[PDB]
Amino acid sequence: SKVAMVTGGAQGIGRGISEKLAADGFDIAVADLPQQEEQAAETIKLIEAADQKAVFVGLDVTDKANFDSAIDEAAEKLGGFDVLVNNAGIAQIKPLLEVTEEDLKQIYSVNVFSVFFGIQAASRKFDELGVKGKIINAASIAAIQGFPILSAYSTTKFAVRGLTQAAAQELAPKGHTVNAYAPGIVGTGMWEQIDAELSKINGKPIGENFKEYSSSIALGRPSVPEDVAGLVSFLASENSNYVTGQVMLVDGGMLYN
Amino acid sequence: SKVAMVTGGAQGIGRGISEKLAADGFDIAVADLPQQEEQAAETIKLIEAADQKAVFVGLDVTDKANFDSAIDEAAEKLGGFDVLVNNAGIAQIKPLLEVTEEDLKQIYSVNVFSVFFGIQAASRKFDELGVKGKIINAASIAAIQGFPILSAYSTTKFAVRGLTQAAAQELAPKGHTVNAYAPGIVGTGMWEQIDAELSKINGKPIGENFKEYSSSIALGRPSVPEDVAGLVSFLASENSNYVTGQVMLVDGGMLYN
Amino acid sequence: SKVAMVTGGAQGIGRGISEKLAADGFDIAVADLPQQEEQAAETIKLIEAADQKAVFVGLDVTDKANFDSAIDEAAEKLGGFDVLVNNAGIAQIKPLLEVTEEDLKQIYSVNVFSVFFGIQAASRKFDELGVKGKIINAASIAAIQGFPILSAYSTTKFAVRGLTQAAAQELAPKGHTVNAYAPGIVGTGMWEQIDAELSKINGKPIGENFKEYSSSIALGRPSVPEDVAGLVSFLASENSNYVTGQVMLVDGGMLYN
Amino acid sequence: SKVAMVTGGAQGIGRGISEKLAADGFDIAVADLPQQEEQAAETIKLIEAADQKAVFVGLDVTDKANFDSAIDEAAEKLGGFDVLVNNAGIAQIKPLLEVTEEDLKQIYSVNVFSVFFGIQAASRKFDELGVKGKIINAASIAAIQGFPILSAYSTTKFAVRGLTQAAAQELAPKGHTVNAYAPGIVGTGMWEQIDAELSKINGKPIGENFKEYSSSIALGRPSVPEDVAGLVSFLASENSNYVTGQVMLVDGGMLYN
Ligand SMILES: NC(=O)c1ccc[n+]([C@@H]2O[C@H](COP(=O)([O-])OP(=O)(O)OC[C@H]3O[C@@H](n4cnc5c(N)ncnc54)[C@H](O)[C@@H]3O)[C@@H](O)[C@H]2O)c1
Ligand SMILES: NC(=O)c1ccc[n+]([C@@H]2O[C@H](COP(=O)([O-])OP(=O)(O)OC[C@H]3O[C@@H](n4cnc5c(N)ncnc54)[C@H](O)[C@@H]3O)[C@@H](O)[C@H]2O)c1
Ligand SMILES: NC(=O)c1ccc[n+]([C@@H]2O[C@H](COP(=O)([O-])OP(=O)(O)OC[C@H]3O[C@@H](n4cnc5c(N)ncnc54)[C@H](O)[C@@H]3O)[C@@H](O)[C@H]2O)c1
Ligand SMILES: NC(=O)c1ccc[n+]([C@@H]2O[C@H](COP(=O)([O-])OP(=O)(O)OC[C@H]3O[C@@H](n4cnc5c(N)ncnc54)[C@H](O)[C@@H]3O)[C@@H](O)[C@H]2O)c1
Ligand SMILES: [Mg+2]
Ligand SMILES: [Mg+2]
Repeated sequence: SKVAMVTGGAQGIGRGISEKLAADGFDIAVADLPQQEEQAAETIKLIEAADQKAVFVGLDVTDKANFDSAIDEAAEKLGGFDVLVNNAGIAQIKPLLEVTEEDLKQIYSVNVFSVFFGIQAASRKFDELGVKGKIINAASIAAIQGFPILSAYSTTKFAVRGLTQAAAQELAPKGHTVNAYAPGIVGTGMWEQIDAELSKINGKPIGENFKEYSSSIALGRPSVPEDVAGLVSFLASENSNYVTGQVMLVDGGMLYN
Repeated sequence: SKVAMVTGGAQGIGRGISEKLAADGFDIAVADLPQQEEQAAETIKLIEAADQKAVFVGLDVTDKANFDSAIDEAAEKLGGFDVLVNNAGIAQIKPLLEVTEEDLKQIYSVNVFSVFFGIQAASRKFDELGVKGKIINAASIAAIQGFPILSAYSTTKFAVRGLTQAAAQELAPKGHTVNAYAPGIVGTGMWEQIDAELSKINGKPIGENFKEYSSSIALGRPSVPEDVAGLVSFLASENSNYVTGQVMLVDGGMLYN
Repeated sequence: SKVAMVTGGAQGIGRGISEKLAADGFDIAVADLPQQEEQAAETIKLIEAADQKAVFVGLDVTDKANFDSAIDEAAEKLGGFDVLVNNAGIAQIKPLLEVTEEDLKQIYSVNVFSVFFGIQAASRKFDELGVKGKIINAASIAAIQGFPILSAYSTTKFAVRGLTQAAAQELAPKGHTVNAYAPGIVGTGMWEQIDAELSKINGKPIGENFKEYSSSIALGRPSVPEDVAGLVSFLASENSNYVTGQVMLVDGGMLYN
Repeated sequence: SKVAMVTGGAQGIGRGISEKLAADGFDIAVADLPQQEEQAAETIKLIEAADQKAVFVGLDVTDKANFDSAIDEAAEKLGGFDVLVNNAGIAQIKPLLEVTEEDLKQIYSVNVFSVFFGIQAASRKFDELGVKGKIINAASIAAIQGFPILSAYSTTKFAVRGLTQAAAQELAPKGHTVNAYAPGIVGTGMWEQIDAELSKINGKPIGENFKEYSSSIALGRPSVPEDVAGLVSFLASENSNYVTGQVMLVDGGMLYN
């Protein structure tokens, strides 16, 4: 089977992607923080229910060395490495005038620097194994339009968008492709947090902010990991071999770029 | 089963899309100009070889009435109608200052008005059958960045881009999605034509223009109908359900949007 | 004195642009439909009040020959021709499924073919006069994001967007630049018509659709011609000499591209 | 007289902007590294030659505390504060696979974090003075399309693009606007550096990389500070009052977005 690593695969969009890629015939390397291993258990169970090989790989994407060994371990255990999905990331909700250098340093490390490290490690591995790989990064609608109150987060996603473009161009001659998926409003822990932090600011009751930000989706429904998985499935398959440097929206109809 | 109509399916990108969707398990209605029914023989041959039902449908996409009946016929012959691919289209190569009103009327009818007609007929057929359909339009890199000497063509593709966004939002409540594919340099009959005409204009030898316009492709190789077929496969599949109003580039890396 | 022709200058944005460019030192050729001369009386008044020459020129931008004669007349009566603002245009409001071929031919003629003709005529005159000119087209937020119910209109603006790009690249070697302005919701006769047609569709009282569509403008206020004139002033000035092929948003904060 | 602070105004585009704004009627605060004071003496001369007041303010934009005191000092010395131009920035030239965390921390601090700091300090001063202000950020064509070998730098500019959008929406209620200028290839000390570094990488002789990258400019020639100052002049004037959250390209025709 082909091998793909999904960072942040312990839960949310990461888990959904892992389950889907497994159904597509990929053996999966579920990479996420070491403390998230128990949480990853379910993700692992889903991969194995799809009749594929799964292994958890402890990783803090903010650390290059850890990312390099994380990918070596994954390739070793699964006997290959063909796709890297840089899904791991965090969100920050805070008025622009309140953002601190501390906030910035932290979110750029987890959301941007990590992608540089994952791209570099994926590249080394691909070449080492003598194969053409696929790198898939998690952008967002916030990478296409900056969102108020989520300025720090938005800027890191824009950075990911720009990185996807530059990296795809530098790795293209080697035959590797780099694309990104941009989901809309996905009811995961990230939004329970966003909605919770928004509530503390505007006073709207819990869950209410989620509904308002969701009221604009053309298809009239908030998203679930499966929706995002569908696009990532394409980005990992052979059908996307001629697509590179793009950031594709899977937002049910929110932005049209 | 699932039924899809591919206009301009008698050759080039249209044929490849028909063959791809056939492999995906779609019964195909190859819609093209009556004059191309013979040229379309091979296409129907490629479809039946993938063990799917294929029927030719005489259609001049510029004629609304013909498009309405064309879809009625396809839905009656194949027993259903789930996907429409507005692929039929033409190219014009001419310096801006030389473009005539007749050039404009001609190209806008085939490249733009036709997509409106197709979108309307498809939407009505989806509703009659009680199906949530997928409409896929043929955009192009020229729909993202206007190209000199191909201004008329570029403008129609930009129109398709805008139409794709507008139609997606308008048809979302019925559950229908509208997306587009934007290929780069695809070595089909259309580019033989483009290279030939550009040759007469700038004087460069035959084939040289084709190479010239291809020297920017990150992946380092021009495109074939198969490359585009890959994206359309995703757009016609269930994996793209939460994607709408988007114009996705399959250009090997030329524009990044 | 520097000379600028403003098509559709009898009222709305065209009138605002005329008055502004006059204030900037331009003599203005107010080009509009013959029956609009009386209406243009105010535009001309506003222009002459800035110690500048103003002349009404009968022009139906949908006719190539008339555009040529109009620019010739403007150049001869004002003694030069430095800037052409392709502002004339119309709006159509109608569900996508109701859009007829007649509607399409009409709106594309007025909003798109007209711009080709305008660009061609302006380019000729510039060269004839041995000067480098500025062509400024009227785009719209609808050229950046298609709007439902105004699908035909949106597609024409996207076409204008593409035309601006293609033309800028094609005319650059001659030193001419082609840019466009993209206003948001401006209270003119065009929005009176849009609001009125929307009202017929959703039953909202007159003025409410305008208010609703304007409720999300970041700067918290609908637009007036003067706002747009601000950008066009830049685009007609020496300050924009190194800007070309761009579609610039002056929408108070609606779309960000 | 109105007051504007131009960071990195000791030379290059910053100097060009300071001179232009001075010419438009603004008193200028030239903010740059203390070591650049002597260098800035040239900028100060160009400003005073316009019969406008000028002062140098020692500022390392990466230091938030320093940025707050610099704006205080600026507003106090010039008796006002209406415009802030976040122009200070650096470039890095290095293959993606070689980018280090040290490079990233470095370039993001100077190119992105500083902008957050400037916006915050500007906003606070604007409100303190009870005025509506304009914030203008230095983006780049690299903020619109990521460039190979300039990945780190590109990603920072994309972040600035996102920041400009998010800040615009967040500060709009107060009446402040935030926009950005995106220069193309400007022959300043920065490109001297980029060319020199590119030279060591691809072996091309000195100066050839500058020409190579410039070859594609529609208007046929590289840019000078004044080309950029033209757009900034618009961005600092009342003509841009209804424009916000935009990143406008002044690249002579390289990217069209
Ligand atoms: N939820 C949404 O609506 C939405 C919209 C757009 C984009 N995204 C993006 O999709 C991705 C997944 O988001 P989600 O909703 O599933 O989030 P989530 O919080 O549910 O899951 C994120 C996972 O990332 C892991 N992680 C965090 N920091 C890490 C680090 N330093 N090293 C390794 N693993 C780390 C977490 O342990 C967690 O399992 C993110 O990049 C997010 O920005 C989400
Ligand atoms: N070839 C490329 O490099 C390229 C790049 C981008 C986009 N496209 C788009 O993809 C589509 C297919 O292009 P292609 O290369 O396969 O072209 P092609 O010339 O090989 O095929 C075009 C098909 O369109 C049919 N057709 C033309 N006018 C028609 C009409 N009025 N009614 C019905 N059928 C009609 C023709 O019979 C023909 O089979 C077009 O819309 C084109 O704009 C092509
Ligand atoms: N009103 C808005 O909110 C808005 C937003 C974006 C873009 N625009 C664009 O700005 C431009 C001006 O719009 P407006 O609000 O001032 O409209 P308007 O209806 O107030 O003015 C349009 C002018 O165009 C002239 N005109 C129409 N058809 C013509 C033809 N065939 N030949 C010559 N002149 C013709 C009319 O006589 C009229 O004076 C249009 O291109 C429009 O699409 C308007
Ligand atoms: N040169 C180009 O072609 C080009 C194209 C697009 C965008 N830009 C952008 O325009 C801006 C100006 O570039 P340039 O060509 O004038 O560069 P430059 O090197 O000529 O000038 C940059 C100035 O920034 C100052 N500076 C650097 N770090 C600083 C810090 N931490 N604190 C305070 N001041 C600091 C320097 O002292 C210097 O005077 C940058 O943001 C750059 O990214 C340049
Ligand atoms: Mg697929
Ligand atoms: Mg100006």
